[PDB]
Amino acid sequence: DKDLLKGLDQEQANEVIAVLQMHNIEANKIDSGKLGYSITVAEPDFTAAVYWIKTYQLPPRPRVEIAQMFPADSLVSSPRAEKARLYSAIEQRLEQSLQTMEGVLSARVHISYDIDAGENGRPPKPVHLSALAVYERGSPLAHQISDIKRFLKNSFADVDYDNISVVLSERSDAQLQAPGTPVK
Amino acid sequence: DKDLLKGLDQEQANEVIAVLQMHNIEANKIDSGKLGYSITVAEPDFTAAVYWIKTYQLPPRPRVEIAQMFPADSLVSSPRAEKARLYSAIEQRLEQSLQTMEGVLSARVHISYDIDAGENGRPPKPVHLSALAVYERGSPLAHQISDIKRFLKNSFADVDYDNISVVLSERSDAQLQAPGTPVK
Amino acid sequence: DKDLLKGLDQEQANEVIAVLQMHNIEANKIDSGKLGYSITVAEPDFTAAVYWIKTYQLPPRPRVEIAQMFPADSLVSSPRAEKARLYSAIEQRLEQSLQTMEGVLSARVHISYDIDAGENGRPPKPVHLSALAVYERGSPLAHQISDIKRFLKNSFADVDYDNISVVLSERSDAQLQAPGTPVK
Amino acid sequence: DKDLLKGLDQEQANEVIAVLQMHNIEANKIDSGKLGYSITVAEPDFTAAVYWIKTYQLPPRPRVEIAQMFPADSLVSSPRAEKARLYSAIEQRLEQSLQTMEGVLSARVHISYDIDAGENGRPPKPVHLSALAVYERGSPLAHQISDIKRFLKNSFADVDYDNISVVLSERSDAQLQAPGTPVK
Amino acid sequence: AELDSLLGQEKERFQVLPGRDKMLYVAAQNERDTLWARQVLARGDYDKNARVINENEENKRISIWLDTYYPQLAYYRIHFDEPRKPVFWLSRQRNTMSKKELEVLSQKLRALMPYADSVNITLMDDVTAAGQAEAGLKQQALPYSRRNHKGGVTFVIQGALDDVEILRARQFVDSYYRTWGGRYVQFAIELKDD
Amino acid sequence: AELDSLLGQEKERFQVLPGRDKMLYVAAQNERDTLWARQVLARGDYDKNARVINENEENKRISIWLDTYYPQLAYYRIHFDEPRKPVFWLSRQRNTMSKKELEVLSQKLRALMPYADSVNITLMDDVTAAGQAEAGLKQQALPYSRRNHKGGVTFVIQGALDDVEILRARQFVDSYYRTWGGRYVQFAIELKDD
Amino acid sequence: AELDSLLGQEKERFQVLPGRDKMLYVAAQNERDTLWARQVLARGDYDKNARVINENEENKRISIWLDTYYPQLAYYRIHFDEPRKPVFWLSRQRNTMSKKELEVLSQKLRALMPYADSVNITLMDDVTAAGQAEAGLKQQALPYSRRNHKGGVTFVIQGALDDVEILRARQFVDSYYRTWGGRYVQFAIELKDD
Amino acid sequence: AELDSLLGQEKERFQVLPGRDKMLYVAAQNERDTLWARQVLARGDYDKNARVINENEENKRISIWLDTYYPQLAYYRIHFDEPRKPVFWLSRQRNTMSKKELEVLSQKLRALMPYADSVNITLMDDVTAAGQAEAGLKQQALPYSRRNHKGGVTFVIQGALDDVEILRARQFVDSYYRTWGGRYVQFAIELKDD
Repeated sequence: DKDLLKGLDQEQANEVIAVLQMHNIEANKIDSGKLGYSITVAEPDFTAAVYWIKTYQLPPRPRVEIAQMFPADSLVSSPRAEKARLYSAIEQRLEQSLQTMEGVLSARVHISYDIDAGENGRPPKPVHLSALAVYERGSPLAHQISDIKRFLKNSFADVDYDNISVVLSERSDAQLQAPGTPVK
Repeated sequence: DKDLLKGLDQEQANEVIAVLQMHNIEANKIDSGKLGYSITVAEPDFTAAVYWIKTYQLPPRPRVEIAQMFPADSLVSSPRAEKARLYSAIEQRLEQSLQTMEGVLSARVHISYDIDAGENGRPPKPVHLSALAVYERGSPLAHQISDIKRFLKNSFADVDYDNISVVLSERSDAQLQAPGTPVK
Repeated sequence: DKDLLKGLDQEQANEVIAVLQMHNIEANKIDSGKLGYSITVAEPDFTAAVYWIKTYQLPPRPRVEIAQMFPADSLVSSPRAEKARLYSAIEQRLEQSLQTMEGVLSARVHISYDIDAGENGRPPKPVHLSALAVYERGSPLAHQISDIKRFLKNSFADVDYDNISVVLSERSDAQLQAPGTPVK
Repeated sequence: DKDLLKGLDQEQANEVIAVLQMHNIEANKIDSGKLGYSITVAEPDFTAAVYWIKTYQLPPRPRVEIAQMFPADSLVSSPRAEKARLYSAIEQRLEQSLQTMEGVLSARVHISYDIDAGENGRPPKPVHLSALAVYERGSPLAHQISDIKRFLKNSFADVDYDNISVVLSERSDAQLQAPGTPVK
Repeated sequence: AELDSLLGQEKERFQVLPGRDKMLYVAAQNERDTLWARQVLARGDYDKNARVINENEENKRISIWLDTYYPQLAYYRIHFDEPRKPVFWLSRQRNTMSKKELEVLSQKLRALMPYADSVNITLMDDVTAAGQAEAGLKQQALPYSRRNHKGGVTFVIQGALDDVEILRARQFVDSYYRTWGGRYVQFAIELKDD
Repeated sequence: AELDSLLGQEKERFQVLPGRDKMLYVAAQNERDTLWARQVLARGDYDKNARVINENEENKRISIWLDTYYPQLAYYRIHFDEPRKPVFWLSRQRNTMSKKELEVLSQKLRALMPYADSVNITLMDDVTAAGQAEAGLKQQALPYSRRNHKGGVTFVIQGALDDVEILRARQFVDSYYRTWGGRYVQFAIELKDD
Repeated sequence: AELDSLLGQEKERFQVLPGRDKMLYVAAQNERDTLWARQVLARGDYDKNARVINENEENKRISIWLDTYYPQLAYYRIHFDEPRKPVFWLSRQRNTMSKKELEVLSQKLRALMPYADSVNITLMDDVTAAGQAEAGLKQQALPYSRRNHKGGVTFVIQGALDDVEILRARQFVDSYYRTWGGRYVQFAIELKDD
Repeated sequence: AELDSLLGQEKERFQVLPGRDKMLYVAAQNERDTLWARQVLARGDYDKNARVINENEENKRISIWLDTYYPQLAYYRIHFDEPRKPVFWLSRQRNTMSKKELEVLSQKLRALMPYADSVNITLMDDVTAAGQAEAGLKQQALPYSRRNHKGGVTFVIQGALDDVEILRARQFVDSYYRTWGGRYVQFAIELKDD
């Protein structure tokens, strides 16, 4: 009966719990209304629980996206800011698309930025793309990677097969069993 | 009788449930009025349920479209913003069209952008297109892909058959059976 | 029954405790509401506890990120500030991505900055990247390092395999056992 | 029963005590609420205690960081001030990174500054780096030093292996035993 | 709690098998059904040893053991089809085992499969495996370059590819793999700029 | 508190072994299960000596002792598979130990493994180890340069690599390592600019 | 307050030894466990002489005494492994001590180790130490330059290094050191610009 | 107030000695422990003459007296190790004292050390001192220039130095000093620009 975390939002609470269960630790999610969620554990596990909170940098931080630092609420704007805002949206939109492909469970996308080509009287640089993906276990990753790469190639003004990188894998053995209580 | 998710909107609630059922987990959708929807599960499944919420990045985020970052509410506008707004609408309109083709269940469309050609004294670049599609199972995908490509080719000022990419597949075995309750 | 630390936030409190347990010291976390957390220890351990607080620079400082010093709340902005803000976000976003790779428990990312190339009439310099990573114990680090490096290579406008450095290792033996009480 | 120090903050109080214990002097930490902490010692030790307060420049001063002298609260700014602010943040961020490396207990980082290159019509100078580190006793320092140096080399726009200096060592024999009371 | 009633409404998706080791096995034809059954075992209950069978997972489990005890054995893939009597494809040309040795081999395989009653080891001709791989590949009008080497053959497909031929290529490869397996014929699709 | 009931619902993930040293051992096939079992021992209780077994950790523990008492011994990897009778791969060509000496060696190994009933030392041909390493490597169409030297061989892979061939390379290497181990064949993947 | 119960839950992390000097010793295999045990002795209590043992600390303690009383003695490292009978590696080629002198030496070492029952001094061939150092070094495909000199050998590694080869280099060096020690073979990694 | 109980919990950090001058001595192995014990004597109490011993401080105290009464005596360092019988290293080659004179010398040293029962004066060969200094220095791959002169030798290390070789240099020097002392071999590290 020890207090581990307090004031968690919904996402954070569920993520932390997932980790604890994975490492054989039961956890309680307590709804304190406006005060958020609290996570408590059995005293026998408490030491281990703390160790894992440290190990996995828990609770999770909010996801960082470029547009979050160049808001439309500003009274004025600049070419620099506007171009950045657009690219941010594009990365998000590409992620939304890849996650609908057959066998894909999760995917992340990055695009290179251009902050001062024209500014310096220079022509724009070639666009670089990179992506991460997680597939359903047992899927033929070695071939699937070519769909991603082809799709992305014609998804942007000027890229090529040498400037697109894809790193991927598949999910682990699903934790379908409860950790269990302490012996006492 | 465990609380899994709270404050979900209608779309999110139904999407999460679909996933849980697919993985053999019963789920309750609770209407709390202005407070949104809540999803609860049987304690025997709860561990697995959490695992899958993590695995599939649930609950779902709202769909990202380019025009959402360049609103008409602004007191002023720029060529950059206006051109972006137009392209956003065009992608949406093309998606609306492809989803009406025979055998198509779902489709997504991307178009390349041009943010500073004329700005730098340069001529505009060729337009690139890419698209994703899901067909009714048993459909002859290897031939259907040519309709999509032909349609898109003359749907825009200057594209060609080498700068249009289509990646597609078909739906999985429909989950027409209930998961079932726990044994107790 | 000695007072060690007071007024700690949640993160700090849990981090300090983790260290004390690692060195065989039991510790109490006391919730004083609005006044924060307090850490107390058994008098027999108190001397050692103090020693370790010193040794590990405890309690921990808040994490430093570049954007924290160039806030959007400013009435005016400059190219210098805006470019810095962008890079800060990018580092954060890259860290978020690496931590989702299989076997990665923690990762940190740095990118070089450019504060006055164009300012001085000069062309921009090549981008340098560096990163730290912690893997699940038993993982084949000597090969995994190549995924990180490849991923980062096409994640930015102009880098190369000689200007990307990765230093990494794996976690220690998990502290899954309680320290125990003093003999008396 | 002598008064040694008064009005100490939490950090200072614990640091001073650590030193006194190291030199075989028991010390009391008294919480006077809003008035801070007070340190008292046994009259038999008082003379020695005073000597050591002098010797170690106690109580400790607050840590000095460059950004503390060029605050964002200023109504106006200058290139000089802004560049300084950035570098300050960077040093802090590098320290945060080195302290997460395996075996590192503490680390400090310095970077050279450039206050008037461009100002005088001159090109910028090469960047110099230096760092201090404390390792877990028994660690192979002679090899570990190469990770630090490699990491830092690609952590900044333009440095080299001749302009990066690392000085390091390891912790002393931990003071795990209480000083003891006076004989009377 | 009869297992047949514990499993989904469409009971014909699973084949329950009674292993001689007192473990009741659930043969599934797809990883979605594999997971379904595993969730049943974890969610519900059944007082008896039980274990879900997956064709690919079992093929792999066996190949691990097999490599340790019979290293250098040249073989293709186990066809489970009818659980009771799975078929073991063995390289006719590369193996020189005697009939008696093959008897022993099948007996060891029977030990590895608690449900199977017997194992049908049969010898396949390496030439026909390669012949089919190339024939179908060129039937699809795909560009390629064959790589014969001692112990196997690799089919290299490079250059920029049309979305249509990409689809066709994968469909072919997946089917070949499903039948023969990837221990002799290796395909290498490499989408590159020209 | 029978250990079998203390461990997870799917009891078939662990093999409990009864060591002659009165220690009840838990054989796990994966570090996630290793940790699972360790948490059980720390969280719950069982009034008896107990210790979790991990194939790689045990392989390492033995190799440490073995190097001290039998320095210069040329060997590959211990295959635990069936706990009771683990197999010890020994370099056939590099070792010149007599049959009697090998008897003694196996006896020392038995002492190191409280659960194992006997140790099956067998001699492997260094040539076939190297042959498989290179054969699979070139089957995957990977570029490389072989480095034969006294006591071993290294396979150098340099230059810029396509994401596809990177994936293939790692898959191959991991499997080779898992089987033979990295004491004779060393792979060296080096992603570099050209 | 039996010491075994005073030490952590996983009692198998420590080996308690009963020294002939009436001091109860705690052998630890890692500095984290060394500290653990030391904290137990300072935190709790046990009415009897006690002292925590650390393989490296003891190796050093002995080497200090040994240099004073037996200066110029050429040796490598003491392998504690089985506390009772630690093994002392002695340079076969550089030492010319008689059998009787070696007897005396082992007796002095026994005096230095209150727990050890006897000391197994054995002579090692300097050539094989050097041979292993270089063989592994070049197996890892590392660049180096050997420095033979009277009394030892140094392996110089200079130039700019790839992060991958840096990792490999350290792993190798640490292992060599752990086994043989750094009294004969000295490694010199120097990361420099070219 | 038994002194053993007055000193810290880990009583094994100090060696209490009973001097023939009725002074109870506290031998400490480190200046932190030296101070610890001194604070005990000033803080607490013990009705009896007492004095804390420090190896380096005693080495110095003796050398002062020794220079006055035996000027020009060529010697190295006193090794206290076992308090009762400290060892006095004397230059074998530079001293020409007779056996009887050496007897007297040891007797004077006994007078200087109230606790020591006897003094073991032994003669060391200057050549081996120098040999070790240079051998280790060059083993570390350090640049240097030797300076032989009547009565001693100096090892000059100049030029810009890499942080790695700086660390190595100091480690070596400190150890040499600790053993032999700085009366014959003098090191001279000079970090300079090139």
